[PDB]
Amino acid sequence: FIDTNNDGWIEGDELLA
Ligand SMILES: [Lu+3]
Repeated sequence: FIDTNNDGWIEGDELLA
């Protein structure tokens, strides 16, 4: 996955990556 808001968690659009 790729974390697009750089928070350290995988959530939203990040889960389809
Ligand atoms: Lu995130």
